[PDB]
Amino acid sequence: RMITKHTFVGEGFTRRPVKMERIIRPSALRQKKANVTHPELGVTVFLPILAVKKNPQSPMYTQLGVLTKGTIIEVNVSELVWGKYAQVTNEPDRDGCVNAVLL
Amino acid sequence: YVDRLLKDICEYFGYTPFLAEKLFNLFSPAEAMEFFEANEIARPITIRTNTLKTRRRDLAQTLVNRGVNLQPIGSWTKVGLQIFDSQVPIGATPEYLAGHYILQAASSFLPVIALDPHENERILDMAAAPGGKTTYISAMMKNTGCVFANDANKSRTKSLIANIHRLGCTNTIVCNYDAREFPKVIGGFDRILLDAPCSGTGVIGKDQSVKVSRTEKDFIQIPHLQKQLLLSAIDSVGVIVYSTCSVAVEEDEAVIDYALRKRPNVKLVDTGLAIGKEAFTSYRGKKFHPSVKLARRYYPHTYNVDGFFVAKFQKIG
Amino acid sequence: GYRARSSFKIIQINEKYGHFLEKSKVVIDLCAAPGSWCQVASKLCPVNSLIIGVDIVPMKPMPNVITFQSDITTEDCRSKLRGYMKTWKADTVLHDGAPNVGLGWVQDAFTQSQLTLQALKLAVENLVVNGTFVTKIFRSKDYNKLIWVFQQLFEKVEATKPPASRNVSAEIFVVCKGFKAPKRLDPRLLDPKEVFEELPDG
Amino acid sequence: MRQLTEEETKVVFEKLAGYIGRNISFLVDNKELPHVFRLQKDRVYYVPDHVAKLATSVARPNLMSLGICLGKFTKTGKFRLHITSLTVLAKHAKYKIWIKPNGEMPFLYGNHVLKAHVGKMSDDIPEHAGVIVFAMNDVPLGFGVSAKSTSESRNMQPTGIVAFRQADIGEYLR
Amino acid sequence: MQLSWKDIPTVAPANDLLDIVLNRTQRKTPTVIRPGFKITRIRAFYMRKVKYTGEGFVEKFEDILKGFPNINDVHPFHRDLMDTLYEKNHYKI
RNA sequence: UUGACAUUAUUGUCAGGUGGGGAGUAAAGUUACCACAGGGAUAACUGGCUUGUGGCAGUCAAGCGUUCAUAGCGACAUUGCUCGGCUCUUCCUAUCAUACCGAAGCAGAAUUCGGUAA
Repeated sequence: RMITKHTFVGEGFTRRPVKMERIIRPSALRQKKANVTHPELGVTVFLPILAVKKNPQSPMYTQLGVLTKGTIIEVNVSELVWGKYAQVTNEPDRDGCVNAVLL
Repeated sequence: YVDRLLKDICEYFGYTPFLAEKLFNLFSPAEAMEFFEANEIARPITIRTNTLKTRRRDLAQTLVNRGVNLQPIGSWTKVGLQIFDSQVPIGATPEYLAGHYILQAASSFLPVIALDPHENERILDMAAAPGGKTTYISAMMKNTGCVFANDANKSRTKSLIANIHRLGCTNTIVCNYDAREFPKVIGGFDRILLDAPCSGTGVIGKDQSVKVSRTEKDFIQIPHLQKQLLLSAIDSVGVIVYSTCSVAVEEDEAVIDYALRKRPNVKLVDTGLAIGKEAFTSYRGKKFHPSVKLARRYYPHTYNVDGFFVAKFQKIG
Repeated sequence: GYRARSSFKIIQINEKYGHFLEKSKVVIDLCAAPGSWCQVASKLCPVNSLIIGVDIVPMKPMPNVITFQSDITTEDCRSKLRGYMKTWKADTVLHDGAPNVGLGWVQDAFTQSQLTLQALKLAVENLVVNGTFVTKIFRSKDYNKLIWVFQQLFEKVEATKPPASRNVSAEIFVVCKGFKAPKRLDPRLLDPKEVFEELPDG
Repeated sequence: MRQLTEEETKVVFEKLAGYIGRNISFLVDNKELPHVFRLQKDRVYYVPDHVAKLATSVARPNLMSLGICLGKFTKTGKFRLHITSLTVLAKHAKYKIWIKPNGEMPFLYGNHVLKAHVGKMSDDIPEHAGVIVFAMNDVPLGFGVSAKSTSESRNMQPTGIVAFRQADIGEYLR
Repeated sequence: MQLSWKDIPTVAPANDLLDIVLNRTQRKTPTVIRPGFKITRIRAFYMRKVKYTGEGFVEKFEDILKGFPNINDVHPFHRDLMDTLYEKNHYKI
């Protein structure tokens, strides 16, 4: 069975699925840079995702990297007081990008 | 004028004032054009051809037939192959998985080049995180006697148990320890190897956490830790090797120079084998050092390596 | 996992013609709009081959392959091979010449037959002694004229149209192994005005 | 760390006698480096004799791995053979299978061995006997239980299995 | 091109430009689909609309870019004449 | 199994490490990591569907909040980066052309947008 939800896959993709025998994730549904806004200073910094941490609804989805509404993700601060984690707010299956708010 | 360049490092690179000041004093503007201008190269792609499974002359053919540009480094060993241009995956080639070669840096070679492992003897260890260097221990050995492997991290042992069995070393007692209480565990009479438990941590092209997040408190306790690890290394034996990946003095040639006085059983022999520049005497209001000439040095711009220091010791009684 | 279906009909031509691309160091690639000739010139020629592509379309560069992307018939692009390939002379010279087909077929074959002579004059200028010249050419009224000028400017001229072609298309891949490299070249010969001079009536 | 019982060695030697034949006598009798094997936390480790003799000082929590790991004892009481055994196994192989240079990476991702590779295999192979997969250079790739005999696998349609994949060296990417 | 440029397609003031391109995708494409159709026809419907609006804006933008004279490639008199009458940096911005 | 000491390789002591191997006071928890066989529970009904302007966070902010802006919701804007194809009949307009108009630096020609229009 294939997933029709937007996911993030880490850079060790080439032979990663030990426990994901036939869990097809197409390359079109892979969004790498979340459109993250900063709460304390109303500026939006379009930064790459590093790690998918805690997706509610499913603990399968945490191990697949699914980016449904409420997922806490890790944000790369290479471009740069800052908080390393952000919680997503949109449903990227419906709209274009992934929209997250820092914690 | 100095403060102009200190404004042209902490703003140009986005760098810490604490490190920019402590790595410019008694260093030339020419040397400032060597070290600081070399943190964009980011580790030239060398390789460590495992001598156990295959000789190098039988591995030059293997990658070239798949279209890999290869050329040996200067004088040291034919083992080190510089990769220039390859399209075949740089970790997923069947020969990686076989254990014919491990992907290393050029700085990963030399602390074990300086050490000379012989037949039937035991080698002890304290902090070898990936296990790339313990490969060079148990290949010159040709799988005889004992080889200890150690690091103080339960998460990082997975790289060791991956690389040892990957490259086929057979003689590895890979075990997690606290490195300080090590002579009380066993204390094997034959030689030991120590490398880089460091706060100075040279070449920022690898880790840019050094660029921003290094204060004085790291330089207080981590040089103290690696200082005590020497005091356990000299209580194991027998040719001690202690090295680090840092150009700052508070890591090498202040830590080794402590343990030189602290035991009369310590002799510093000619460390490296091929090339590597001469060591200093005065370290900004520091002691007399005519004995510390042989502990070699390497720069990121004089040669295409990553700046580090080696110190090889001998014990008598 | 190549770029186009034009990739599978030179790797097929090498096996039939003694793996000539295996031994070859430098290659001048013509008319390659996809990289279906430089990819297979990378997997056949030895490492650091230094192969040069010329095509009318401007498109991307490929790793390990230098490719200039401009005109074929001008003197300035001839000064871009003069810009590079003066010190080294090409071992082989490839030709995937193909027009934008769909106009009468009479002209769709004659602008091809015209294009191969201009590719020849870029080849006769920049080829090593006893090399080769592989060419896509349409079977037409003026094919027998091209095979003759090939016959008197090369050693052995052999036509193919290998398997893994369309089978319906009127393609020929003709190879011309062995190159004369004369000091006296006939100027009236190589020009297309005298080449397609039609045979008199019976 | 502990020494094996009488039955616990027999369970290991039978599984090793599935791939290596009766040439398991090469593995224990050497006299120079006799190569005894021990286990830590229910997982056997193959080493030189003295290198395990001096490592009896390491604590059980402090220990991680020891030389060459063969495989672990299952909770039910069987013996698995992990990929790390191959460096010891392929040097003393009995039934050996090669593959295509083209059909190498399918095997290296976890798929089985298809019939689409025809040449010179081993002979006298039983249907359900352990085979060892080689890839020019005779590079060992992994284990395998054979699908059919040598006779049956020659007159077959190229998309049928000849050797069921058990463990491959692609596990070194995890 | 040469001496003068009267022949330029007009420039919509970015609010009306939206009202041209978006209305054309509403009028020229099919607009009615049930939820009860096959998923393949639903996909192909909305794909056709995203792409058609894509070509819409691109067509209008290409008309502007090709229409206006390439200031530094025309002629030294005209390169400087347009630089005097209009802020050349802003004309290129 | 390592060090120290003595015998001055061999042997002793002490000290350091392991030690359900023996003496004394086995197997079990877990599982949405879950892979195969079995038992349950339904899936897949225009409840006028469908079309052109995204989403997330903030800035305003008509009012309503049980009084009411400091129990909270809040439209248009705005600011953040980014299975295909051959042939015919009839119908629809969401019209490409033909007909007539309106706006447009629309000198003329040519054109762009828009309206009526099948």
